[PDB]
Amino acid sequence: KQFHTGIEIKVWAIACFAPQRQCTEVHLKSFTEQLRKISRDAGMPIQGQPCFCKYAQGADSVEPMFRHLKNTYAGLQLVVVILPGKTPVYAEVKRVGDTVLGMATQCVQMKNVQRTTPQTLSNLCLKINVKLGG
Ligand SMILES: O=c1ccn([C@@H]2O[C@H](COP(=O)(O)O)[C@@H](O)[C@H]2O)c(=O)[nH]1
Repeated sequence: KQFHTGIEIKVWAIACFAPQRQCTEVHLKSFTEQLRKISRDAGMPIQGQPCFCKYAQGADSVEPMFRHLKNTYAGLQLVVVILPGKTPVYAEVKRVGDTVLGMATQCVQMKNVQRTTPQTLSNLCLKINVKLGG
């Protein structure tokens, strides 16, 4: 679809369902910095500092975390969810976000957080732009 302008993501969270030992704090901080820069350059800036960044394990952790997020951060615009490959966590994120709490979520594969490329970062910005676009 067409690129939407006017989007600024100031309040957003990271929920990392990938094991910390596989996707470390520095991996998260590097990915976020690369994402800040390209999103800024595209004219859909995502602020460098997420309001919340925590590790979680298993689909059952999704609902309590997301309720917590909605209850705590006014103006929350997006939860970026890091997934370790194929996982029932994805269906739960979408059940809770899309059907229960009305929370926009964008999933991303752990491997693309461990090592970024301009193309995969671009893929992500484009997915986010569609979601927060209309
Ligand atoms: O079990 C799953 C399901 C999907 N994804 C990822 O979720 C993304 C899209 O999420 P979303 O745009 O629906 O938020 C993808 O890039 C896809 O690979 C995973 O890592 N594991």
